[PDB]
Amino acid sequence: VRDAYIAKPENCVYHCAGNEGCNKLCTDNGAESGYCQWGGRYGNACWCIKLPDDVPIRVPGKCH
Repeated sequence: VRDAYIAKPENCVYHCAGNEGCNKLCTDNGAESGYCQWGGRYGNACWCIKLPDDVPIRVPGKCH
């Protein structure tokens, strides 16, 4: 498991403006919880806690 920004294809974070949406997005994908991280390195985006190793995460680079 890992704490990181969950990504959708291809290497794209989920923009957010509220913790609830991230919490639901993260837990729907196996994480224990999530919240919206403001002003991070990938903008305001969903951060998941204990996201499974098999769920993609945002890595350095662009979203495409």
